[PDB]
Amino acid sequence: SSLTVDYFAYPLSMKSYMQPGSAGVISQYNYKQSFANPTCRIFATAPAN
Amino acid sequence: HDDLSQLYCSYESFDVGSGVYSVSSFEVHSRGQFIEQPNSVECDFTKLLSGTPPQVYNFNRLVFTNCNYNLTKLLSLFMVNEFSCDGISPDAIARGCYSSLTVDYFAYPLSMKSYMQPGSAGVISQYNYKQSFANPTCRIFATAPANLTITKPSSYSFISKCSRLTGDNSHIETPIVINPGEYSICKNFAPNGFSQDGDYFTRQLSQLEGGGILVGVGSVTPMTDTLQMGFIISVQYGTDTNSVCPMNSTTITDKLGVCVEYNLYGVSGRGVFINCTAVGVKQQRFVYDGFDNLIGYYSDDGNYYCVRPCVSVPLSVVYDKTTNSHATIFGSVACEHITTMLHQFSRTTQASGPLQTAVGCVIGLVNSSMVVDNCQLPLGQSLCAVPSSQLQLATINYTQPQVPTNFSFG
Amino acid sequence: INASKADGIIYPTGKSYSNISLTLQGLFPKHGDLGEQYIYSVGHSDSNYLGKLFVSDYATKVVPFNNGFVVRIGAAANATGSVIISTVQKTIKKIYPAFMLGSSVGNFSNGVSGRYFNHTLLLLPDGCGTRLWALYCVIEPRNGSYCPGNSNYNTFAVFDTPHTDCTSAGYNTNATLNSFKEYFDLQNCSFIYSFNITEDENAEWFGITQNTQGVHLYSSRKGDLYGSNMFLFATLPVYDGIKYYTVIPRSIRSKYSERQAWAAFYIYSLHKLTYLLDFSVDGYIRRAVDCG
Amino acid sequence: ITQEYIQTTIQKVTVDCKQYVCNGFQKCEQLLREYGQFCAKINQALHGANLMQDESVANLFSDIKTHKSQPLNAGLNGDFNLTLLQVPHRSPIEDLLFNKVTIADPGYMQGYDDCMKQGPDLICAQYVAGYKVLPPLYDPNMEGAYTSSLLGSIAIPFPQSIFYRMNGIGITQQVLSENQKLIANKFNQALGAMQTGFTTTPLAFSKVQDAVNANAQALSKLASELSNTFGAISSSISDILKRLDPPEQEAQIDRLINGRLTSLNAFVAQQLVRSETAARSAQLASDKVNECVKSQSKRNGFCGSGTHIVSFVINAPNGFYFFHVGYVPT
Amino acid sequence: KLASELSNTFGAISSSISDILKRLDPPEQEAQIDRLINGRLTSLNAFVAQQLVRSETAARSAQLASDKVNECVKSQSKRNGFCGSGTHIVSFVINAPN
Amino acid sequence: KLASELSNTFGAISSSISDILKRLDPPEQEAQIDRLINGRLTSLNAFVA
Ligand SMILES: *[C@@H]1O[C@H](CO)[C@@H](O[C@@H]2O[C@H](CO)[C@@H](O[C@@H]3O[C@H](CO)[C@@H](O)[C@H](O)[C@@H]3O)[C@H](O)[C@H]2NC(C)=O)[C@H](O)[C@H]1NC(C)=O
Ligand SMILES: *[C@@H]1O[C@H](CO)[C@@H](O[C@@H]2O[C@H](CO)[C@@H](O)[C@H](O)[C@H]2NC(C)=O)[C@H](O)[C@H]1NC(C)=O
Ligand SMILES: *[C@@H]1O[C@H](CO)[C@@H](O[C@@H]2O[C@H](CO)[C@@H](O)[C@H](O)[C@H]2NC(C)=O)[C@H](O)[C@H]1NC(C)=O
Ligand SMILES: CCCCC/C=C\C/C=C\CCCCCCCC(=O)O
Ligand SMILES: CCCCC/C=C\C/C=C\CCCCCCCC(=O)O
Ligand SMILES: *[C@@H]1O[C@H](CO)[C@@H](O)[C@H](O)[C@H]1NC(C)=O
Ligand SMILES: *[C@@H]1O[C@H](CO)[C@@H](O)[C@H](O)[C@H]1NC(C)=O
Ligand SMILES: *[C@@H]1O[C@H](CO)[C@@H](O)[C@H](O)[C@H]1NC(C)=O
Ligand SMILES: *[C@@H]1O[C@H](CO)[C@@H](O)[C@H](O)[C@H]1NC(C)=O
Ligand SMILES: *[C@@H]1O[C@H](CO)[C@@H](O)[C@H](O)[C@H]1NC(C)=O
Ligand SMILES: *[C@@H]1O[C@H](CO)[C@@H](O)[C@H](O)[C@H]1NC(C)=O
Ligand SMILES: *[C@@H]1O[C@H](CO)[C@@H](O)[C@H](O)[C@H]1NC(C)=O
Repeated sequence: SSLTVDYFAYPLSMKSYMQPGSAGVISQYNYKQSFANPTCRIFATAPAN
Repeated sequence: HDDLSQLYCSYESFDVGSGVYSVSSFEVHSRGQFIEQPNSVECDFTKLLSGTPPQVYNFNRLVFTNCNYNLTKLLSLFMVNEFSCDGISPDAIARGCYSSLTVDYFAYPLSMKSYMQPGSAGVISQYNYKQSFANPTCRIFATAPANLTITKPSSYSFISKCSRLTGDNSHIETPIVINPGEYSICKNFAPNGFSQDGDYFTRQLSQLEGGGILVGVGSVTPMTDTLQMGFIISVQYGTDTNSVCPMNSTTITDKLGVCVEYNLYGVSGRGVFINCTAVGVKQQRFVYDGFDNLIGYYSDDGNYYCVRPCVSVPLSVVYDKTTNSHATIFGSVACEHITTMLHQFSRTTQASGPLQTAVGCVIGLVNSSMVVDNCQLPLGQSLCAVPSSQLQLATINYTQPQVPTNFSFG
Repeated sequence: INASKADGIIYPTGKSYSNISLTLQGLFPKHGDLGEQYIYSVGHSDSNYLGKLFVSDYATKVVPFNNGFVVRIGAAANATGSVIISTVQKTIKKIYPAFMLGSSVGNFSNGVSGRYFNHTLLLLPDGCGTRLWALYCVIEPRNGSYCPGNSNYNTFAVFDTPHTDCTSAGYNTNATLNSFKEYFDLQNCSFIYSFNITEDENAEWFGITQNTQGVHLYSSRKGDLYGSNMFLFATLPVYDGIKYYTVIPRSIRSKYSERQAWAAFYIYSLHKLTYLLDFSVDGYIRRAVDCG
Repeated sequence: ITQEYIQTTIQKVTVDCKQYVCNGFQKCEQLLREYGQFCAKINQALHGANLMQDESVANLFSDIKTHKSQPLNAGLNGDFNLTLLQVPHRSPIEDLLFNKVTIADPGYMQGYDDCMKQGPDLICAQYVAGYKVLPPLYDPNMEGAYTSSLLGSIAIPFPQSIFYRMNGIGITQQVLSENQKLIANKFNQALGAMQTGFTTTPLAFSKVQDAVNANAQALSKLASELSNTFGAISSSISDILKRLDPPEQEAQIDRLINGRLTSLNAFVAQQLVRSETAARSAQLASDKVNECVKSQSKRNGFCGSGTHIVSFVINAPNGFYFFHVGYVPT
Repeated sequence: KLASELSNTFGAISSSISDILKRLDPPEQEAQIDRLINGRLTSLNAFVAQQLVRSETAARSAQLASDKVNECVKSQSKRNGFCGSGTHIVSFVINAPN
Repeated sequence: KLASELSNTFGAISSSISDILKRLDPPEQEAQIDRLINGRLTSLNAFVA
């Protein structure tokens, strides 16, 4: 019925701060993932130039 | 909104039969806080934060009890790679309190993360470290701070083989595998780290030991640019009176017999605190029952408090469909508890009057002291509700006082 | 061991129960277990001058630690008993056991058993019965004379001299520790712990277990005094797995005129058993059932 | 005198499904939003069972109407001593039966306040687990009236009807007339022997205790099934909320929800079959009253051993207790 | 009850197998479908037990109905209260829905 | 019924505890034995009723 995408520049070294049980500053002040809908978090590399 | 609206929503129909229905009870909100926290000493993390970390087979263990620590500082120091947790989450560790905290830390390359997975068949789970899952645990891999007191060792090393030779020719090979959470017998060959990739060690075991020949081989991985560390943490909850809390105290004397939210020396929950006669051992701060629930508490003011769970007032609704009049029964509750205490119910219930019957307090029934033989809305204990403008509270009574004269067929 | 008297029961930590009976799994002694009886004697003193040390073979024997052990201390006190070295009826006093626990054992230069290697846990009572020492040091034998570094070694023992250190002027805090230091050298001590003990003639229960949190020390002195329930009073940071323990023979150097009778303490092994513990209104366990 | 107990009523229990499953937690209630129809079905089934039970009890006790009795005298009517079965609103034998049976008292008037004030039972577990025990249809002062009217239903006073019932079984008028005093004293000893009959080794008292224990076992199962973890990390939603993360929290709370809903369904089925059995037993008790008590039965073994003479019925904790006076040669 | 128990999710993402198959990977599809299978099998077992109890009760009540017919319909009953109130004259039986 | 309910898997990889201990790691062993435990307890409760 709908598709909602949140995208942002994000290093792959800080990838574990996006896990749902994290206690770091990313889950507290930057972005917390919501699980009210079937959701998926994708870490990717942008196309080069 | 009101009673008989919950009845309509529960039956999912705008028409229901006339009768007495037990609708859902109310929601209980905490009317205060009971915080009782001591002035604890900072936990000693200086061994972790100063000095060279050891290798995986010679890991250091830190056990914290009855202390307060700062999690934000420790999380800011370490650059955390992937973590895996089973019975807990890191946010739950940063949120609540627990009886003990056991941390195992070592120097561990980030390229060997898969060898610490629970189903691993490599040499790390066999001779170096095996995670134990008796308690809720987290397995954390992180990068140490660069310019701080933590210093890089020479290299990463681990035990590649650890076996016993026997059979009167040193030809029978039997590997010696470690237990979860325990050290290795072959860790005494090079406790500070192996020097070469193919270091071969031999030792004769005594008679009180297995009695064979101990053979131990250790591999060496080159040290990376930054020091990478592994952490195997664990928590316990109901094993100590004092708790470990990551980084105000109120009194329960003004609020007794009311549902409050308590945080008593790390034990958190909700309940009703009343004065009680002192039972159980005093030096154990908490009294439990057969189902491991808090039933008592020894406070700092020298008063034993009996702890009860927060209760909801039961509700029953009388309904008459023909006259569209309804009544409300509070089952086995006195009217003084409706008026004075609580006063949190449905909207119109919070706003004839409250009458005390043999089945509890009722609102919406006018007392008329009338007597009927039977009715369609019994309330229990020989009580009844008879519709008229509104329902009237009645009672059921018995009446007890033939030569055949006229024919009659029944 | 009589489970109907709740003998050797370690109380649960962090909580208590009142007027209810529970089944629990923990570390309890087996019902009807005779255990091992250890007797501490008085040294040879023919004239009212000291002499040799009268000990037993406790130091040579090495016992597996397994899940721990529980010690019954001073159950024969307030009773007329014989001095071990002689036949003299005296009132029995209470003596505290001395332990040596480690993870690896071998031989001395003689070839006799003993010689705990690397870090060794020592539980030495001191204060003439009013202090407990907990040490975690590397044990290194001293050479020369009867010390275990020269080739005539017989046994090692801990001695006390009551007319020097049990006097009313003061109590020597380092009596048994200095007696122990004459046999071995203490190097690389991880911790030294001191616990104060009140002087009384009451029967005591002592327990010691080990898990991932360290070595746990239990005593009936803390909590259920005038009873048998044991409560935790210390958690030593000994994380290497203890495999063996040895009862250190403790012989007192007392004169012929001032001899004394000392109780025999009993050590019972702990097992992973299920027990039905009966908690009273005051919370202490007064009777129990060993389901096995 | 042989003693027979026939059950007529079980305890009426209604369960608040939301309070039982979730214990007032917002996350559990949000997860239970998808299971509201099952909770509604549980409440509707239990309400229907309790309603049918109330209708059966009313039909059983509707025998006061269209039924005439006669007043009786004090404890001695004729030469027969009837003070044990007569009200001074319960008879002394009814009080003796009720004191020897251990029943946990359900407070119907102010039991909630009593359990709130209490410090160190299942009646107080009612409000912490989420179930409510409904009061019975009739106050005991109506059951006592029913039993007293049945005692009255034996013009033609009690000794004359007793001698008529003895004359009907095969004893002539002369043998009854010359031994009236012996019959009266033997009846008095038979009535006085009822004091020692309230013992576990008689069957009927064991059946009374079995009914009380069955009600207590139903309440105990309902209370103690809340401690099942159902594979979760804990049986308490508070521990799950304090120990886990939002995506993993719903899995454990849903496991608890499914286990508690299945247990509630099993409890509902058990209550339904227990209520049907109690209704059939109440019909059996009404037939037994109509045959043994209101008249004399000529069939052997139905109203006790020997030859049936007269039967007396009194109230019980969950039914009727019968005292079948019989004839036995010796 | 038998028809409405098919709407129970039993902890799955949906109570429909078609919604499970269109939303998930096979290693999770098998898990969700196994959840649904176990729930429906347990509910069917409960239904079977309830039907057995109900049918035994109906058989016993049918035997009681036959006894009542033989006592009150084909003959006059001298027993008090078995067939109606007061004394018994005659009885008539008709069919009912069950 | 009592004998044949012991062959149900209740969603586990096997109905045998020996097979579970043979094929699985302890964190999944404790998760898969618990399903068998809960299913057999529920079946025993139904048998008791
Ligand atoms: C050996 O004899 C001594 C004699 O003193 C015994 O010590 C005494 O033991 C009794 C045991 O009941 C103690 O009484 C208790 O005192 C406390 C505190 O006053 C009180 O709360 C209790 O209710 C109880 O009355 C007594 O205090 C204690 N006295 C001393 C000086 O320790 C000892 O138990 C005997 N030991 C053996 C193994 O027989
Ligand atoms: C836990 O540690 C953090 C970081 O060391 C502390 O936060 C610092 O507090 C000082 C004093 O208020 C400030 O000058 C810093 O700017 C803070 N740094 C950060 C990153 O916030 C925090 O105060 C400590 N917690 C407690 C309870 O003392
Ligand atoms: C300790 O527990 C016992 C048993 O649970 C309690 O004894 C009961 O007391 C009540 C009230 O007097 C009686 O109705 C029961 O018959 C007793 N049961 C038994 C088995 O004796 C005793 O009161 C409790 N003591 C407390 C709470 O101080
Ligand atoms: C990584 C530093 C660990 C230092 C060891 C000391 C204490 C650890 C104990 C408890 C906190 C758990 C932190 C889990 C990792 C954070 C992951 C994240 O927030 O994404
Ligand atoms: C990648 C190694 C070679 C795999 C292919 C060869 C043979 C297949 C047979 C058995 C594989 C069992 C080990 C599986 C991986 C172990 C990983 C670890 O222990 O952490
Ligand atoms: C233990 O002691 C032995 C010899 O006593 C020594 O070789 C070994 O290195 C020691 N192990 C350590 C210190 O970890
Ligand atoms: C230690 O001494 C015992 C007893 O003499 C002997 O059996 C054993 O072989 C010795 N072990 C070593 C390693 O010397
Ligand atoms: C609570 O009870 C104790 C003991 O019964 C009593 O000493 C104390 O005064 C009481 N406190 C209050 C506030 O009632
Ligand atoms: C109703 O009123 C009568 C007389 O005023 C009184 O006797 C009776 O107790 C009242 N009923 C209630 C429930 O208060
Ligand atoms: C154990 O203690 C009970 C009660 O103290 C006692 O009756 C019993 O005899 C004791 N057992 C033995 C073997 O003496
Ligand atoms: C033991 O006694 C000494 C001397 O009085 C005292 O300084 C010390 O604090 C005591 N130890 C404890 C743990 O109380
Ligand atoms: C009838 O019995 C009671 C006790 O059951 C006794 O007190 C009373 O005296 C008896 N009546 C006569 C007339 O003896």
